[PDB]
Amino acid sequence: QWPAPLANGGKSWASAFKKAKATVTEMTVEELANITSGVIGLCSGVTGAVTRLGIPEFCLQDGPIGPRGVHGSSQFPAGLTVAATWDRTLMYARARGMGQEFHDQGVHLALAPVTGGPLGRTPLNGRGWEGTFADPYACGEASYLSVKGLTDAGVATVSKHWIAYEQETSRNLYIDIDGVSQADIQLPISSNVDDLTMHELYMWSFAEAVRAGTNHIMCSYNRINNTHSCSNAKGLNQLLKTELNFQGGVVSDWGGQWDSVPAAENGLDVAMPGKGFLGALGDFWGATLVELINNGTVSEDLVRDKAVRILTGYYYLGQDTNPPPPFVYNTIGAPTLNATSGYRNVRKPGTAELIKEIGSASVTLLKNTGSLPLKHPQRIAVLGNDATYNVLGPNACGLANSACDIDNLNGTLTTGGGSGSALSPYTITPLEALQKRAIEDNAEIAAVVANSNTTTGAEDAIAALLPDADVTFVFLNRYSEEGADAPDFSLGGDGDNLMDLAVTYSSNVVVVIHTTGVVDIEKWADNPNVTAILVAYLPGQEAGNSLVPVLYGDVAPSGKLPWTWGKSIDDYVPNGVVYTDAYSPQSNFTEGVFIDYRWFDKMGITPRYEFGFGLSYTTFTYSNLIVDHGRWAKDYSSVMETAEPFAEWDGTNSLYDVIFTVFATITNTGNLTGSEVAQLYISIPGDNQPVRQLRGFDKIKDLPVGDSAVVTFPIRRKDVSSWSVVDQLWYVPNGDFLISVGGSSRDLPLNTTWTP
Amino acid sequence: QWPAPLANGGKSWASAFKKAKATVTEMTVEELANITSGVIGLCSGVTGAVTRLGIPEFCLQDGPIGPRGVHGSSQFPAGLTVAATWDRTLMYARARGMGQEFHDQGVHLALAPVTGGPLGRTPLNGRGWEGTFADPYACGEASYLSVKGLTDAGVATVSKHWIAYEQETSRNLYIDIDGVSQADIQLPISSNVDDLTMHELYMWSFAEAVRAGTNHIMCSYNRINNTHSCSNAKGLNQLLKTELNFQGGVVSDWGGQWDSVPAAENGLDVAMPGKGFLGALGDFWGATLVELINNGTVSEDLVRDKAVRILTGYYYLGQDTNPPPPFVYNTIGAPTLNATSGYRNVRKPGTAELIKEIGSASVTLLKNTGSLPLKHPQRIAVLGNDATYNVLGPNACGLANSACDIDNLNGTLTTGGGSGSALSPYTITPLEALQKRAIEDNAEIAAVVANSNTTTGAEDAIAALLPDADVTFVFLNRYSEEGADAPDFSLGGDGDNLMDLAVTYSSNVVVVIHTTGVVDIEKWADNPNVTAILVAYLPGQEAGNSLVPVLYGDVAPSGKLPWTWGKSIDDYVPNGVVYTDAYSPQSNFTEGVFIDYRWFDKMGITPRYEFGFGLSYTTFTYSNLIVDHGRWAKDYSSVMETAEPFAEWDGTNSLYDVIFTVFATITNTGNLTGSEVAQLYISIPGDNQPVRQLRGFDKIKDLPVGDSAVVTFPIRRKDVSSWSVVDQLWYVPNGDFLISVGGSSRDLPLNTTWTP
Ligand SMILES: CC(=O)O[C@@]12CO[C@@H]1C[C@H](O)[C@@]1(C)C(=O)[C@H](O)C3=C(C)[C@@H](OC(=O)[C@H](O)[C@@H](NC(=O)c4ccccc4)c4ccccc4)C[C@@](O)([C@@H](OC(=O)c4ccccc4)[C@H]21)C3(C)C
Ligand SMILES: CC(=O)O[C@@]12CO[C@@H]1C[C@H](O)[C@@]1(C)C(=O)[C@H](O)C3=C(C)[C@@H](OC(=O)[C@H](O)[C@@H](NC(=O)c4ccccc4)c4ccccc4)C[C@@](O)([C@@H](OC(=O)c4ccccc4)[C@H]21)C3(C)C
Ligand SMILES: *[C@@H]1O[C@H](CO)[C@@H](O[C@@H]2O[C@H](CO)[C@@H](O)[C@H](O)[C@H]2NC(C)=O)[C@H](O)[C@H]1NC(C)=O
Ligand SMILES: *[C@@H]1O[C@H](CO)[C@@H](O[C@@H]2O[C@H](CO)[C@@H](O)[C@H](O)[C@H]2NC(C)=O)[C@H](O)[C@H]1NC(C)=O
Ligand SMILES: *[C@@H]1O[C@H](CO)[C@@H](O[C@@H]2O[C@H](CO)[C@@H](O)[C@H](O)[C@H]2NC(C)=O)[C@H](O)[C@H]1NC(C)=O
Ligand SMILES: *[C@@H]1O[C@H](CO)[C@@H](O[C@@H]2O[C@H](CO)[C@@H](O)[C@H](O)[C@H]2NC(C)=O)[C@H](O)[C@H]1NC(C)=O
Ligand SMILES: *[C@@H]1O[C@H](CO)[C@@H](O[C@@H]2O[C@H](CO)[C@@H](O)[C@H](O)[C@H]2NC(C)=O)[C@H](O)[C@H]1NC(C)=O
Ligand SMILES: *[C@@H]1O[C@H](CO)[C@@H](O[C@@H]2O[C@H](CO)[C@@H](O)[C@H](O)[C@H]2NC(C)=O)[C@H](O)[C@H]1NC(C)=O
Ligand SMILES: CC(=O)N[C@H]1[C@H](O[C@@H]2[C@H](O)[C@@H](O)O[C@H](CO)[C@H]2O)O[C@H](CO)[C@@H](O)[C@@H]1O
Ligand SMILES: CC(=O)N[C@H]1[C@H](O[C@@H]2[C@H](O)[C@@H](O)O[C@H](CO)[C@H]2O)O[C@H](CO)[C@@H](O)[C@@H]1O
Ligand SMILES: CC(=O)N[C@@H]1[C@@H](O)[C@H](O)[C@@H](CO)O[C@H]1O
Ligand SMILES: CC(=O)N[C@@H]1[C@@H](O)[C@H](O)[C@@H](CO)O[C@H]1O
Ligand SMILES: *[C@@H]1O[C@H](CO)[C@@H](O)[C@H](O)[C@H]1NC(C)=O
Ligand SMILES: *[C@@H]1O[C@H](CO)[C@@H](O)[C@H](O)[C@H]1NC(C)=O
Ligand SMILES: *[C@@H]1O[C@H](CO)[C@@H](O)[C@H](O)[C@H]1NC(C)=O
Ligand SMILES: *[C@@H]1O[C@H](CO)[C@@H](O)[C@H](O)[C@H]1NC(C)=O
Ligand SMILES: OC[C@H]1O[C@@H](O)[C@H](O)[C@H]1O
Ligand SMILES: OC[C@H]1O[C@@H](O)[C@H](O)[C@H]1O
Repeated sequence: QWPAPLANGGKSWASAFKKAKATVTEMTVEELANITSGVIGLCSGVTGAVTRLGIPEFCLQDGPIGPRGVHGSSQFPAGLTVAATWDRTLMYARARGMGQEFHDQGVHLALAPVTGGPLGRTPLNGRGWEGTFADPYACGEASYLSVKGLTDAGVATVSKHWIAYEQETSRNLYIDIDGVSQADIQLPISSNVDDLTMHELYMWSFAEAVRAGTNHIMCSYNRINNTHSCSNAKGLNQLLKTELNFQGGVVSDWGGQWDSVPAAENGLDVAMPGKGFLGALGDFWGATLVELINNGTVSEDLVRDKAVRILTGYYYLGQDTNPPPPFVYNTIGAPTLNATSGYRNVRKPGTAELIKEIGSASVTLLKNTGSLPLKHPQRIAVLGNDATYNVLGPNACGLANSACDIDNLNGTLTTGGGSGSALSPYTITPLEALQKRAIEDNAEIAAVVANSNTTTGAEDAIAALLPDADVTFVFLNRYSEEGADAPDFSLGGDGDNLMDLAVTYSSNVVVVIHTTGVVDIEKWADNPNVTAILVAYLPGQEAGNSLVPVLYGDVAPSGKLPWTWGKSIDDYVPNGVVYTDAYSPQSNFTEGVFIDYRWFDKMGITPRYEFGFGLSYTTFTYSNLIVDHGRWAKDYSSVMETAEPFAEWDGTNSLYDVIFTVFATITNTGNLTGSEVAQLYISIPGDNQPVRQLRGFDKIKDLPVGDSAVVTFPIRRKDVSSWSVVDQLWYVPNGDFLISVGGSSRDLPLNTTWTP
Repeated sequence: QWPAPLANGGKSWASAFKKAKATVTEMTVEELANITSGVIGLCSGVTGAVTRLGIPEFCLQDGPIGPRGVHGSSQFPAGLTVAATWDRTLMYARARGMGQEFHDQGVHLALAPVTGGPLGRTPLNGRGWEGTFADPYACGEASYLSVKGLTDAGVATVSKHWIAYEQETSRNLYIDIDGVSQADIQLPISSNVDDLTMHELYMWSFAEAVRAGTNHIMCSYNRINNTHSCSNAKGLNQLLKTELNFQGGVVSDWGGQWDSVPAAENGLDVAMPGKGFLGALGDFWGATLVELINNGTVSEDLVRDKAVRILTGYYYLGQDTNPPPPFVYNTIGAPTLNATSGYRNVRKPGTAELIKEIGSASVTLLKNTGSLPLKHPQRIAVLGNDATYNVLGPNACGLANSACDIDNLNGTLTTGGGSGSALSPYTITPLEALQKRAIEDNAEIAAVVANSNTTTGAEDAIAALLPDADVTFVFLNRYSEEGADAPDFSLGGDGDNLMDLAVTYSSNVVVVIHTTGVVDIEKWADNPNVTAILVAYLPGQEAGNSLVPVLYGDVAPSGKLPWTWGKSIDDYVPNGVVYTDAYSPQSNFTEGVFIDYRWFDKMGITPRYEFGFGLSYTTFTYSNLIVDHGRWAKDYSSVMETAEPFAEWDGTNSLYDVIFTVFATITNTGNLTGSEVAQLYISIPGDNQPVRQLRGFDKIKDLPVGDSAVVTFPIRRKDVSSWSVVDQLWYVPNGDFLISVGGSSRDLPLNTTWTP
């Protein structure tokens, strides 16, 4: 039903396309199959060279916190962490700093960012932390800035994972290793997604990634409507390549490809990893593709378009004129690849400070009963291994932060597990930073950082230490990892046990959570002995020194939640992860657009902490909502353009034109300076529409006591539109639109109406 | 044979004595027995009050690194550590800083310093680390300065332990607890010590303590010639109170007293702890003493002299006019004493910097093959739990640093175990300090700090980490404790195992030893993969930041060994610790004056590292020895004077007159600034005399490249004398005296002769 549309180079890539087409028109069939399937090298993926035309191998490298598996680089905080800052400037700079290091390590294509897959359908998603917000609009924006950041350095982006990749359980990558094949055990989970939900929820952040100029897109492990994402014609040829007008390459996830011909015809451009990882994850193209073209079952022209889309990026970013230096690190690992590593340091001055600032900007205050900010306590207790180093070393858990023992004391959770992680040159531990500050105050400080259930004496130590303390810091964590979902919301390690002891022996307990996602603090959150609670997410290498200034009052906490914190897992969307032995496992997205806070608001469920909630050390009063109908503007900035049909289209016009801008005022109404993240939600009228939909945020910085600032919200056409499944286009529905503004999805003291 | 001589107040205490005598002449018998036996309180010992005469309870408090069992204080480095600096200025300042804190915590009498018991007869002595050098002269000097330091603050000193207390094994303190009495199992080890050895070896450092004005002296647990030290008339009434003319009090060690009448007549003044510690350690005086006086078996006058000697100190230090504040801490511990603690911070600005400076001045370089000082390594590995915190907290091992489990990862060994330890407000770990410095150099750094034998993965982690490192730091330790000797010289914990792995996977291994004494590094010391070796002893709270500047070259290492480092325990004095079940265990000091280096030199044994050995980062050339016969001076300074008979005595004259001064020159002959510790040894002629005897040291500070300085050695009469057992006096023997000067007991390039 959907033929494969040819690349034309779209907006910004027009000249790169032309050079790309020149080069591809010279290529033989043996060379087309080379560039378009992975070969063996030091990087996660490597396209074969076209050595006669002077085109080298492309290093395709993990991952969304920066080049994975290398020394000489920095461990940036995770997508989850930057989203929690709600600060567009840090979202950009994070990505640009990642890009610099990617480039300087010799990566042509970054396997990043994660731009909407997983988006957020389960809070138990094992790799959910790799993305940003559980919300199409906010994810959309963070995705735009992350892409832009990486491309503005020399690196091509492979935005991932397209699409509806919402559980790790039964993701079932193609693998055939030691005679058992995943095709023989179980098919990948089928995400069954209606057309409205696909357009309004899952496609939104990918459109943004496409607008920002992603050079490529990774197709996911899941099947969509019982068809593999990487050979889904409706997915890749229609929705991505026609409607979103995508001009770059689809890259398979590693084992994302299940067949040769359907993938060649339904939208895949690059077979990865091909000959790498021993060919264990399927090796469907290469010489098999040459043979398919020469015997005439696969169009040679079709395959030229694949090569065209791979080279467009190469030429647009100027990788011919300004090549990256050689990649020097064995990031695959022996015995799978025996090969020696060189060494390069790419840590630039500024980067460490940026990583810190992100941490200081993200850490989210969930509860404060008066214990914070700390003045100058004299006797300080610290509990939890999370407070200090991994007992085996910061990088002991290996190339993907996932090979340490089940019970190992891993230390401060600075990134999650999997392909999304990265090595660290050190960890500034929360204990080191608390101690530095205790020393300044001539105070004492003592940590119990062992396993409190299993190490002799730990329990008695904690009993002996806590009573005399002015403050007890308890550091908790929750490791999760690619390739599995969390079974429940319960804390990692000895966390529950720590918290029972802590509140048994101290009435001034301050809780800090390093985590990949929501966790169960129900037993203690309303204990008055727990005086304060903060989530620091995954702060990367600067964990301790980003946190302590916030604790001590040097800066007010300013982060707010990028997803919903429900009291129980039962309060979320049902069937968030499906567990079957069924050969063809199915996940029917019956919830529709209603994920995260949309689920909560539609069904009248009260979270513990809502989407976009965060405490400061001061308060903010909202006033003087203004809807400026006259403050509208054309769509100029975008690197690339989509072809999303929409009803109001004429010759010169766009779905991303700003049709009005909204203003409001905040006043710092408390007794301290703070920054505030203002949020704007629109209720679009219609049948089965969410109560509220986030369509703007804006972060006021360091607003002094009693001062005021205006907060500004440009609204796009798309931002007020619905998808018509009958007409197959975006339209702006007739009706009354509620527009609300405030500190969170549930603290919105200003509202007005807008009718089109 | 030896009657108890009456106090007269000697030199400096004459006016205190008079006030003391006034007060005691008013006292009833019930009051004399009160002041003179211990009662229940918050301090290690407490004398009863004389409330009618306005005399309060005296807090007697542990210990030789500063007030034990308190919060709000600093953990000073140990006696062993300060001795290794060989710097008289730091020996003084250490003690004065301790004294300040003692005073400010409300201690009247400090159970410190350790001034010659144990001196050094075994290298396995479990509490050997509490003293200073294994050498009478050097110990003597450190003892003088330590006493002086504490008394110049408001605190009375209880110098310990008198005398020949040279093993912990069978020390057998009197205890009777739950119906088993130590009197029923085994008598204390009998130190059997000839008269020459007692005078020339064991009494020397106590004479110095007495000269410096110790207010009191603790009598030891051991027996001497099968008589309890605390009821030994020859010991306390003759040698201490007559010959050394001691004017202050003998205090029993806790369980040091075994009887009522002999102790009252043979020289004991204070029964400790009396009613404290449940009376479990003997309670021989109190009401029993009142009953002994009133029935006329103990002279009332004798007991008045006891009270006189206790009050002299009280009045001399001005504890009436300027009382210490209240002692506020329960340092005994529940259930033995149920009582609540208050809080006081006495940490003065300067103290932390002094503690650091001592560390930086003591750490001793034993081997350096070119790896030190470090330039700017980029990849740094660290091994050993000693590198980081105690996993249970710095103070988890309790009031005497000795209650943690046998296998517990205690972290950096900053002090030893027992009554000599102290709490710590923090520990600046070697890892923290190495990391700070790595960060400055844009480098990476990773530690494996778990148990390398028992924790899953640790071995693989170390294999994966070490090969790529520029440098591997391995941190080793050896805990020892009061009440036991070390069984052998072998490293604590996983140390052996660490070192096998380290040299298996790295050829640039730098070893740092935190320890209470000599340890066995024989298997690795000549491995060329071990590029450098340093012993940091017990640095107290500032371990990491005192060490790292030395490693990185900011200051050249300047410490030298305060004892001998033999290749095997068999190379030391035989029968260093006697192990019997024999009811009356015996230790016959047949070696004589020949302990530590004297044993080694007399028998032609080559240590690995000799007494007074230490490497710098530069070299020193010695020249131009001068013996100035005309540079002599009277004995003015001493706070108190002894009555040691000596042959050359006339009316006005003294054993501590300087009879000549010796000079030499050092030149910094290498390529860096360094400090040098010059040593002077005299060979006194006679029958069975040591090859060499240390009689001077002098530390030149920060001598620039190619510059020179004179090093100066005043020699006392006593310094050239022998004890005549026939005549019972100190005499200067006729004969030829060799005088040698140089960098160590075995690197003495200058020598001359002196004849009297
Ligand atoms: C299954 C898989 O995802 O493999 C890859 C290799 O390319 C894939 C991309 C992936 O991002 C990458 C690089 C990762 O970074 C993952 O975080 C990652 C994994 C998720 C992990 O894969 C798993 O845990 C699989 O569930 C696990 N699967 C199975 O054991 C399995 C075998 C037969 C049938 C069905 C399943 C597996 C373990 C070890 C090797 C291969 C497969 C292997 C892997 O070593 C890593 O795997 C290898 O390095 C590797 C794979 C095959 C052969 C040789 C090496 C992994 C790490 C780094 C730990
Ligand atoms: C035996 C002894 O030295 O006791 C004292 C109490 O005053 C002594 C002075 C000593 O310096 C002091 C304070 C210490 O600081 C020691 O480091 C110290 C010890 C060496 C230790 O003593 C021992 O380990 C003994 O070998 C051990 N001895 C025996 O178990 C024993 C019993 C009967 C016959 C023969 C031997 C012991 C353990 C616990 C209580 C009493 C005795 C007890 C003690 O708790 C500490 O002991 C107590 O606090 C205590 C003693 C008796 C009753 C109640 C409390 C210890 C510490 C702090 C651990
Ligand atoms: C297909 O790709 C391979 C792998 O990139 C090319 O072989 C490499 O070519 C480079 C130069 O581009 C050589 O330095 C390497 O030695 C080659 N590697 C290996 C493993 O052989 C190969 O030339 C490409 N084929 C064609 C037809 O261009
Ligand atoms: C997956 O299945 C859904 C459900 O059938 C598809 O939804 C239909 O899409 C067409 C246009 O493609 C519309 O005219 C129908 O009315 C849609 N139905 C619903 C219920 O939404 C969806 O497009 C399929 N997606 C893929 C990727 O195959
Ligand atoms: C420390 O990290 C390791 C991985 O490096 C964690 O071990 C994995 O935990 C998951 C559960 O999320 C299991 O499904 C895996 O099988 C474990 N991996 C291995 C290799 O055993 C470990 O849970 C972390 N430590 C703590 C205390 O959470
Ligand atoms: C013997 O000493 C005891 C203990 O120090 C004296 O009793 C204490 O006296 C102080 C004042 O000096 C009181 O505040 C305490 O309440 C007393 N403590 C106890 C436990 O009773 C006692 O007075 C002294 N006896 C004589 C005769 O002076
Ligand atoms: C312990 O025993 C030794 C050995 O008998 C005593 O040494 C004698 O001391 C007297 C003077 O007190 C001399 O005249 C003897 O010649 C000494 N003999 C030796 C072999 O040195 C020693 O004084 C005794 N010490 C104590 C503390 O009792
Ligand atoms: C950590 O310190 C503890 C004491 O706080 C050490 O345990 C003692 O070790 C000695 C041997 O020197 C035994 O005789 C004692 O019985 C032990 N004490 C207890 C209470 O069990 C321990 O050895 C130290 N840890 C390491 C690794 O050396
Ligand atoms: C606007 C919209 O979402 N409409 C419905 C849609 O159902 C489609 C649609 O009515 C039309 O194209 O015909 C088919 C075939 O009978 C029908 O399935 O999508 C949802 C289903 O999830 C409907 O409930 C909507 O009302
Ligand atoms: C100077 C000296 O040490 N002399 C000897 C001493 O032995 C004594 C001494 O000879 C004299 O007082 O008489 C008694 C009794 O016969 C004798 O023991 O000490 C040592 C013993 O350790 C002798 O070997 C010395 O020669
Ligand atoms: C336009 C498109 O791509 N898809 C279909 C098309 O079959 C139909 O003719 C159109 C009416 O405009 O409605 C959509 O359901
Ligand atoms: C003086 C002294 O205290 N002790 C004795 C003494 O018995 C003897 O008369 C004297 C000769 O001067 O020799 C010592 O052995
Ligand atoms: C790497 O070397 C190991 C032996 O150490 C061997 O098992 C393996 O075959 C090698 N790997 C490859 C891909 O050849
Ligand atoms: C709070 O802590 C105190 C100890 O400070 C304890 O006695 C009390 O039971 C605790 N309260 C709760 C609700 O846990
Ligand atoms: C201290 O209290 C405990 C009970 O917790 C008791 O066993 C003991 O008798 C008390 N100690 C003293 C010396 O009275
Ligand atoms: C020194 O280390 C290397 C690894 O760098 C190892 O191969 C060699 O066996 C080691 N030598 C000794 C003497 O331990
Ligand atoms: O780059 C991350 C993705 O690419 C590969 O490494 C894996 O297939 C995914 O986890
Ligand atoms: O002060 C130390 C000494 O005093 C008491 O605490 C014990 O008897 C000895 O170890």
